[PDB]
Amino acid sequence: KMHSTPKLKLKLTDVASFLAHNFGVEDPVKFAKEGGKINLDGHEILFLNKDEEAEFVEVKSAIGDAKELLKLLFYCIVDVSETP
Amino acid sequence: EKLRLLLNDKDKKSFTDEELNLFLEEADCIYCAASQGWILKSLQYENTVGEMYEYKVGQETYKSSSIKDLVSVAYQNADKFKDMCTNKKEKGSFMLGISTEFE
Amino acid sequence: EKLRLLLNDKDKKSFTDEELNLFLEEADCIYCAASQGWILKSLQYENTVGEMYEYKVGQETYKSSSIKDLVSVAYQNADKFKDMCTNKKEKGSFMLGISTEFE
Amino acid sequence: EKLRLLLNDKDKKSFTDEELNLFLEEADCIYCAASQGWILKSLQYENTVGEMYEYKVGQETYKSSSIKDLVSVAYQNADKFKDMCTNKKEKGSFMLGISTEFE
Amino acid sequence: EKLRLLLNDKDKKSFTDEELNLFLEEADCIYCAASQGWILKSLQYENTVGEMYEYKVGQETYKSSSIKDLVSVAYQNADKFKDMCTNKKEKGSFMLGISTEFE
Amino acid sequence: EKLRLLLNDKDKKSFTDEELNLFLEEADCIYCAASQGWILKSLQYENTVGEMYEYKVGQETYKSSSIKDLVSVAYQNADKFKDMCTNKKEKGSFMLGISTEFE
Amino acid sequence: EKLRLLLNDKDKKSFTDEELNLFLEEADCIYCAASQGWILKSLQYENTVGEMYEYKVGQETYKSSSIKDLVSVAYQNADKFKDMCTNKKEKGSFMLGISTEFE
Amino acid sequence: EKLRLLLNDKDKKSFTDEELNLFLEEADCIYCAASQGWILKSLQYENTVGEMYEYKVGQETYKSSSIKDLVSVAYQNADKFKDMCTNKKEKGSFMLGISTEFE
Amino acid sequence: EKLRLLLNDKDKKSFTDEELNLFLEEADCIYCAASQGWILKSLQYENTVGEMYEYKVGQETYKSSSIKDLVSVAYQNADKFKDMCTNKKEKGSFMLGISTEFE
Amino acid sequence: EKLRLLLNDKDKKSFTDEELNLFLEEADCIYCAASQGWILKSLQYENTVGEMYEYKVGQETYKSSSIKDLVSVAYQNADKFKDMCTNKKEKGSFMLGISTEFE
Repeated sequence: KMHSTPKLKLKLTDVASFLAHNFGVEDPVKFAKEGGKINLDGHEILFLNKDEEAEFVEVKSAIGDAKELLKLLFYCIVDVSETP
Repeated sequence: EKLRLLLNDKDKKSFTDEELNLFLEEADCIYCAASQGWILKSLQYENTVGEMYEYKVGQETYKSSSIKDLVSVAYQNADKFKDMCTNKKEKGSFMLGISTEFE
Repeated sequence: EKLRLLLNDKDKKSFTDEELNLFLEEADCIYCAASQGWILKSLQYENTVGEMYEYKVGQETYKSSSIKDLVSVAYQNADKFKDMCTNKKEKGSFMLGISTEFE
Repeated sequence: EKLRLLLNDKDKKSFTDEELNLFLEEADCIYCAASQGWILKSLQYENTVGEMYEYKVGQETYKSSSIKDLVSVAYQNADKFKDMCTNKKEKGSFMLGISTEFE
Repeated sequence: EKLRLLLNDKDKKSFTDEELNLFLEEADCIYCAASQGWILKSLQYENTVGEMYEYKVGQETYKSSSIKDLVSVAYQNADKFKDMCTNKKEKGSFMLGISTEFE
Repeated sequence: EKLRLLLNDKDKKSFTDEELNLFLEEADCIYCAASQGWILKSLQYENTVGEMYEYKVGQETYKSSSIKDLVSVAYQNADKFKDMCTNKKEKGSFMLGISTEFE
Repeated sequence: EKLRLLLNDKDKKSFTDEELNLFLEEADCIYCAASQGWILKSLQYENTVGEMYEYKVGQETYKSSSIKDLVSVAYQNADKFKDMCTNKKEKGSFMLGISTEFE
Repeated sequence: EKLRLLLNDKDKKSFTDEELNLFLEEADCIYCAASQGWILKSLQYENTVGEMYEYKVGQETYKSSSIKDLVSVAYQNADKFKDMCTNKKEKGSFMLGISTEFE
Repeated sequence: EKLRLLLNDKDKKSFTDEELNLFLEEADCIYCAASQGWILKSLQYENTVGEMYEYKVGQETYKSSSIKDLVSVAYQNADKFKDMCTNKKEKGSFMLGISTEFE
Repeated sequence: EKLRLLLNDKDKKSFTDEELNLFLEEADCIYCAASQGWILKSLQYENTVGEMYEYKVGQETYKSSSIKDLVSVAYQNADKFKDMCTNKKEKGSFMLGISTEFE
């Protein structure tokens, strides 16, 4: 839940002006305090200056190895119960 | 008054006001006209100061700034006004929605 | 008072008060106005130092820094005031929540 | 008037009107003509300053900027005019649709 | 006392005390106010020492530090005070726990 | 004694006694106080060497290092003291165990 | 005798023994104390030589080394002694066995 | 004989033989001792040349290489001796067998 | 004769002929001993030429090469002889067979 | 004749005849011997130009290029001769067959 969905990073030249122009977030600090949440339809197109960058901060696998541990513990459980 | 502010941006008593009106008309942004006027004023140093940057006569000795330095400074002023024109007219980045009709 | 503080920032008794009011009108932040006034002050060095920056008469000799040097110093003042304005209006990076409506 | 505007973009008194018309008709944009005229003006320094640029007679001393500095300044004027012409005719980037017939 | 320490940092007897109070009010960190005051004192060298950095009269010869050097040193002092302010206010890196409620 | 050691780390009788105590209070490590005091001492050179660093009267000639060189030396002293303080408080890298509770 | 060797590493009678013993106590390695003393002795060129590096009186002319050069050389000596201390205390790389208990 | 060879390497009759024996005891290799002695000898240029390196009296003029050049030469001698010692104790790369006991 | 060739590699009587035997003994390759001897000869310039590189007395004026230049040239000669020694002793690359016994 | 060709490859007869034979025997290629002889000749400038390269007596003035320039020129000659020898003995790249016995 924390990290499965990717997080979009924007290396903007001026974050405050970008927020004010795009999302109308005049006071971004208070927007953070209030817990406000930007709305995106999903279909977006990015017009950036030469120096600005945009990328997705994405994990190879948020679970890591937990499925393997779950398989091992499931084997241990069915062994302990001697359940066919 | 636009003309007075331009004369402040590009010093007075050198050009007559007709070319000032011309510069104002050729660019609505006053700083763009100021940059243009500063370049055109830089052109005039070949007459007002000339090449003879230093001379001694009798016991008099005067060392004026060379023409290259003067035109360089005028160009720098024009560049500053041009950058001002850009920044005034510049707008930050934008992320906008996109959508195509479909059935 | 804004005009007094600007006359402190932009060195005094070179511009009369009406263009100072114009500077205050052109930008809310006083430091941007100070940078603008400093550039416009730097324009003045044409008459003072471009015509003559080092002269000797008889045994009397006087040297002054060239026009390039003084305009460089004034430009440094202008850039410092501009950077001061940007740092005043700058704000740090942000991570915010995002949420789209769904059925 | 295009001739008077060009003669304002150039220092005048060294080009008769015939070559001014020649520059005007050779290049439609006036700034390209100004750059060409400035290069042609820069050519003249081989006579005035190339032959002699610093001389002293008796106690009379006279120094002028060398031919290299003056031709450099004139070339800078020419390049500024050329870049001005390019920015005049410059147009931004474009994204356009594309479509091919099919059945 | 704030004012005495500031007059020690920003060298004394160039400003009167009211603008020093304004400097302290601008930023609670004394070193930031010291940097601001050092810049605004750097602006004053054009009057106190002037651009006439060297002169000879009779058998007297005096070579003062050029205005560029003085303003550069004042800027360096202001930068040092700004860096001191940042280092005083700067905290090192951090690794913290994160947790989201679930079910 | 900390005051005596600090007045050994700087020139002994340029500063009044109370500001030495002030610097000792501001930073616990003596070398940080020495760096601060050295910067503050470096500020003095505008008064003496700034307004005059090289003069000749009659056959008497005297030359002294410019303000830039002296303030550079003082800044070098300040930076050396600061680095000395850092190396005093610096500690090497570490590898430590990690353990989380589990059932 | 450690004090005698330190008074050879750092030249005599710029300090008194009451601080040479202090420097010996500051660091067990004599070369580190020598570097510290060399920096502290470099501080003393403000008085022993002063900024007045060259002067002419009558037919006498003397050109002493500038204070910047002397402090630079003293810093270089201090750096050499510090590097000597490190190399004395430095040990080469190591590959060692590692083992964890297990059943 | 070690002492005579060192007195050949480190230039003669500036250090009494006691500290020569001290340096011989300090470092096993004579060239390391020579580098040490050269670094210590370079300190005398402070007194010898730092306070005066170029003087003219009447028509008599005498110039000597500045303290920086002489200390640079002495440091170069020290570094050459140190590198000579390292090359003496240097040994080439090696490939050796490896074997671990096994049942 | 080895000694004669070495005394050709270094101009005669900067060394007594006895220690040439030592230099030959410490390195069989004559050029290595030549490089060592050239460094040792470079050390001698502080006595033979001293620091006083230029002086004027009466109408006499003499400008000898500075000691830094002479020691630099001697070091360059020593480096050339060392490189000659290496190239004489150096051998090119090799590809050789390798084989391990096996049953 | 090899001796005459070597006395042409080197500036004639600063040496005596026996060392020419010595160099001819030391290296079979004449150009390598010429490079060696040129370095050995370059050693000679110690006395000729190192001791006094520029002197003035009365109105008589005489300047000669410093020892560094002449030893540099001689080194350039030596390097050119060495490169000539290498280019003589150099041979191009090769592709050759390879074959191993097998049954």
